[PDB]
Amino acid sequence: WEWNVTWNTSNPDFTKCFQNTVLVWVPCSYLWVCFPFYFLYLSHHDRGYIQMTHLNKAKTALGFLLWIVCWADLFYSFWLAPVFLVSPTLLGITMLLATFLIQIERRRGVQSSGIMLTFWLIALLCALAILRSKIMTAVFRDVTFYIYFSLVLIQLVLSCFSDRSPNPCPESSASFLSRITFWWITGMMVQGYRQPLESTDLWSLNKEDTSEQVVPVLVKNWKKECAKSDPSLFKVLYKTFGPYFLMSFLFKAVHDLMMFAGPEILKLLINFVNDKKAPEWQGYFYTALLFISACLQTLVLHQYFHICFVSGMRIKTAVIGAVYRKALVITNAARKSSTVGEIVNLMSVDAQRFMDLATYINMIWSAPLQVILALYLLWLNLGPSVLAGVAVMVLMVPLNAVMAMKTKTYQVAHMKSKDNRIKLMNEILNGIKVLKLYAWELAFKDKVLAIRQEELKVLKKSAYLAAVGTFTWVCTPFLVALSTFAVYVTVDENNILDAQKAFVSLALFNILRFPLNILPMVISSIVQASVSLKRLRVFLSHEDLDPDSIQRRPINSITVKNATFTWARNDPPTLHGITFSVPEGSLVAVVGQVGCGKSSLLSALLAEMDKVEGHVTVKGSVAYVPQQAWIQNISLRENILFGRQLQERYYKAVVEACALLPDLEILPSGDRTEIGEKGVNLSGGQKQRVSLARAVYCDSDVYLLDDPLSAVDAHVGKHIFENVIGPKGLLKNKTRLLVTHAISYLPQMDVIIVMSGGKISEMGSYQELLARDGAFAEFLRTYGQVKLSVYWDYMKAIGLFISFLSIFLFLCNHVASLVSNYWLSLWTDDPIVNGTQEHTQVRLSVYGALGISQGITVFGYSMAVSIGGIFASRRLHLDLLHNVLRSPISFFERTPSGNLVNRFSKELDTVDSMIPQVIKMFMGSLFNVIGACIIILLATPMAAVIIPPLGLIYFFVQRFYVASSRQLKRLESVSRSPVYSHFNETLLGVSVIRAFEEQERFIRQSDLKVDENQKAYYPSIVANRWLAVRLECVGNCIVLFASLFAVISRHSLSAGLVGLSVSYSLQVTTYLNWLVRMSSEMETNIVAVERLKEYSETEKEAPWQIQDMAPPKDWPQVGRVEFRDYGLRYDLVLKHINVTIDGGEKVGIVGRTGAGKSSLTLGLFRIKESAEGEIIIDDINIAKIGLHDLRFKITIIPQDPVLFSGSLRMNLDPFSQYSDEEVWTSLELAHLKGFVSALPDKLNHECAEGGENLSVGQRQLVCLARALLRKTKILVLDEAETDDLIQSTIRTQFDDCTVLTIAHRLNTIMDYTRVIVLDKGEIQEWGSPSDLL
Ligand SMILES: COc1ccc(CCN(C)CCC[C@@](C#N)(c2ccc(OC)c(OC)c2)C(C)C)cc1OC
Ligand SMILES: N[C@@H](CCC(=O)N[C@@H](CS)C(=O)NCC(=O)O)C(=O)O
Repeated sequence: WEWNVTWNTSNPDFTKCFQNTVLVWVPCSYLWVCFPFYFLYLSHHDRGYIQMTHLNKAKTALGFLLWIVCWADLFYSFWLAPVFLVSPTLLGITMLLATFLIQIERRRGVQSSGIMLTFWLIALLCALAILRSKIMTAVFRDVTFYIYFSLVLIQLVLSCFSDRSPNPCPESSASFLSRITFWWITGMMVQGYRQPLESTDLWSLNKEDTSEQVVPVLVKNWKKECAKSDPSLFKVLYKTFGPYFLMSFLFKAVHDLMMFAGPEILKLLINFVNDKKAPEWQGYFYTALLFISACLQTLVLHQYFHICFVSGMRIKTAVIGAVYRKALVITNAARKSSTVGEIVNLMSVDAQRFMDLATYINMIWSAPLQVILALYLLWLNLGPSVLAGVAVMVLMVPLNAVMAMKTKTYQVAHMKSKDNRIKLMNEILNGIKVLKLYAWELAFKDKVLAIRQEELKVLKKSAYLAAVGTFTWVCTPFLVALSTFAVYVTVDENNILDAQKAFVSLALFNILRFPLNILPMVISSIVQASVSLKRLRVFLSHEDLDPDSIQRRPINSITVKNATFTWARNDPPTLHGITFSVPEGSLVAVVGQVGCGKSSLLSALLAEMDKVEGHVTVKGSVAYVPQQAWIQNISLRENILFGRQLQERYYKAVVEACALLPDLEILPSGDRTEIGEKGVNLSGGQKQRVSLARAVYCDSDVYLLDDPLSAVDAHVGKHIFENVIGPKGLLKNKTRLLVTHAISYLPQMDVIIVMSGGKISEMGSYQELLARDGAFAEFLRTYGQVKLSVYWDYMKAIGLFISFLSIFLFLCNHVASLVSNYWLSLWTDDPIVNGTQEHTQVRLSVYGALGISQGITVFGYSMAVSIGGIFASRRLHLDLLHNVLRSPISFFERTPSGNLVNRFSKELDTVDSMIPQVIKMFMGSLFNVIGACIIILLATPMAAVIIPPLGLIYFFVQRFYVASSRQLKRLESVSRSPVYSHFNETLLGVSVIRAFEEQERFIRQSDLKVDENQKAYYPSIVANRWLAVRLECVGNCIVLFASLFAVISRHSLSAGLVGLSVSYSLQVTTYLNWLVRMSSEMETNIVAVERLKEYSETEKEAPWQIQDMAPPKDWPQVGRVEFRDYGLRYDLVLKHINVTIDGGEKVGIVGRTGAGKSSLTLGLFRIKESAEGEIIIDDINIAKIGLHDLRFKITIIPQDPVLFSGSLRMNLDPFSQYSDEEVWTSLELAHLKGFVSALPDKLNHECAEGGENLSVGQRQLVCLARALLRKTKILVLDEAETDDLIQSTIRTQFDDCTVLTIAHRLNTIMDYTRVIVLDKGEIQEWGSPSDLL
């Protein structure tokens, strides 16, 4: 080895000894160090054995022949040089290890082989080097090498094909090349462009990713760790997911080391360029090396991502699964400790935090390592001056720190300021009819605007924080570079800033940019994950229930002796010393007062109570009808079935026996209707009916009916007891325990267990208990792509001047950056007078001025983008609110309130917060790519020949990502929420799930939900890997071509130009894929603006204020109403209505269900436009008057008064127009003075959502107080305990005003003269009640 023939000549030939020693030791050596390690994977991971195929044999036979050929050399050598003995034998032995390895890989089920691929690639390269040397030298031993090389090449080609297997995910059967390049998703991508992606096209999860495989291992590990007893969830997580984290650590270390090869090869290239008389091949070598290294880096890095992402995926699944399982075992006290919302948060935000932390968790050690290595390299280049740059990095430690903290604070406040608003919006939509009737649209618009501006103040304050953060991501490279260069050129004048010591350092600064700024974000995520992990450990350490506590003996039916139960370990017993024996097929009624311990008995028989002592021996399956009915959001049929085979005869015998036939009839789809909170709401009695029907269908032997007939009416209850619970019903032979407080069915009960204060008190049969005359007698005596129009709409909303100013400013940003780097290039070309440069001070001052301009410009650009973001959020929210409030009630009843809450919450969150960040990051990446291309073209114009093809590839890749990822990011969004919804419903009915022993069914359903979510999410991140590989293969191609065209034109190119072009090419690699990632996020985000602007063109109400034909101040002079041929369209509910209600004449409206009674009120307030009618009050037409005017001059007391959150005064007078004396007088006149004076807050009593704290009677009287305070001559009443009071009050002082009354009760209407009867919209009778009879 000497430089004359290897380095300093125009023919870069390796020496003969080097060829025969190191080039052969490299590949053989690779297999020798990997072989042992590879048994670990081959053994721990198995998939069966592959069959006997031609490919596998072809590879094995060539391995045998290759070994022979290599040993044939030893034979000829045996037939002087020491290397002619050891090298052939070593090659033969490693070759014998290669063929044995494909053999064992066949045995262990490895279709492709990465180890048997990289090894052949390394051998091929070594053979290629020797080959070129041997063909340049020119029979005896050469022909053996040609045979060796041809066999190695054919072996390498064979090793690429994937063997036979021993919508499945293609990753399982993908080859090594397809796995590293992520080609197995490519087809999906093109599919995602050709046709829309549904959940049916998503591949089945890998077996190792399915919930039923990951959750168990975590469950067993956690049980083992908690059995060893303080529990540590971190150790459990480590023990479960260690291999993935270690693999990610290895890949991140490799990437860390390989990303700094770029600057070293750039330094070598700059030395090559500035030094002429150097062999040209050295140049083309360096570029090639750089490209190769870069390629390797990206591959490694993306593998490092995949594992991490996969790991996070698995972790999320495990956590969710574990939580679900823990939800089914925890005692009642433990669930009372943490609210249902907090457990759902454990499922959602903690798991999401873990999965999104796993992406950058490894930077907690990579970033310090990257920083230390980069500082070492800079110290090699610059010297001690690098310390100054370190100072800037140190100066970036606190700022980022406080920045992070401040952001969190703002975010938290933002969250709060949003939640209230959403709650208020939830009150506006649920109660919009009342607001329209009372014309309170403007008041609640003002309230929502106030809360929104409170949120916008926090958003504006966080705009500055985000601008500071953007600055620390754009000027961190220059902030370090300017300091280091200034110190370097100032401390000693002999320090020359050549291209090697400037642009290599600049590339190092660009590298240092990421780790420095991501370390604070990683720390913040680690703290936010520490709190979530503490919550997860708190939940998973909660006490477990003992099914053993209750003896569940398969088929004296229920046995309890001396059993005392508790609701908590330290709380006193609720059931003291209970004993009773319920025989098989007997009806037992629990009897007591409120708080006696009746429901506690049924809870204790289900192992829900904490048994401090006793013995319970419930025999056979138990069907529980809880007091609070638990309804699944599935259809009513599946609610009754409860995951059981449908039997048409048994189902149709159960449904009517519960008297569910009328309920089925009223419901739209029958029994297929979607009952539950999300679907159609059901009355309490109907919910009890569904619960009882589910229990009866379940066909258990023991039934625990905790007050099944509380909410059903007396006739319905008696019918139910006759056909279901009674001795002649459906459950005649079933052991039925019924908790009741109704005597009507007591004599039919076989055994009555009457108790008092949680103690058995003389149980017995009804007649015997009555004869005894004791406790029971006492008890009885008790009583496509988004269009550019939406982008332009956001541009208009963001502020046209703001948008164009931001574009111009950030153009100045990138122009300043490019000019600063070109100025540095000119500075590096400066001649050196003696040991000093010509003009260093001037160039340094210009560099600093350009950089300070760039810093203030990025500050201003981020500031302006965020300011425009808050501007657009304000305008879009205001327009959405105005459109929603001005829209008719028909729109509200048509569109589900879920979509309106979606608009007001998630679209607003996307528009106001993350759209501006997406815009900033996308613009930055796009112009970084543009500037890199501009610099490459300026340095090497010929490189334009690479612009089309690569660009074409980019375009193609972009398309195949943008069309596909969105579809995968939509299917994720629709699949994540069901997982928590299911959990929430499970959390609500844990007792029902336990009682019916259907825990495994719900566990499997949760597994399926999480599996669907992961089937949506895994392609989402694999698509990111695929796009990143594709585009960092283009940016690597950009690096190679810029480097190659700089080497080709090295004579006309200065070293500074080469360094500048190569550094910008290095950074465009990272910037290019993020450009497309951001573009996809922008496309997904602008659909939010589209959704916000949807109701802007829908049909709106008539104008609230006309102001051309406004009525006088006293519009209802006497209150003379005249329906002149009124016809309401919603074929005609109201038709042929010609009636006249005189001023101050009491008139009521009577009719059956389906008549136009209520619709008539909607005619008065113009809720629905008159299809044909001329309602005129006094001498003024209603249709001509603006809505607000008439809605203010007419008052309505609806069926259910809607009390809004806030003070009572804001309920009575939202506008605060009426004085306090008027409010007090109206409240006194509403029989409410005594109560309203009782609240400590006086008139400012904070009533909750819907007035839950207030009683129904009080809310009704508050609505009456509203009507009385309005002091209008026309009043409408909608009648359904306090009836005597409200009727008297409406008959007390409103005799002066004209009152219409729609009452379902004839008793009240009889008092009112001039009754109007509506049969089917027609006026059946028009006259006084005296003429009625
Ligand atoms: C590409 O230019 C920019 C990059 C980042 C920023 C700051 C935006 N901040 C929210 C920080 C983003 C941080 C981050 C993300 N997401 C990021 C995005 C894009 C990046 O450049 C390709 C990046 O590397 C510098 C980091 C990390 C966490 C992956 C502004 C930029 O320009 C205005
Ligand atoms: N050179 C950086 C690259 C890290 C990187 O790619 N950053 C962002 C994108 S520029 C990322 O992690 N991407 C996550 C994703 O795939 O969504 C390093 O030090 O790892």
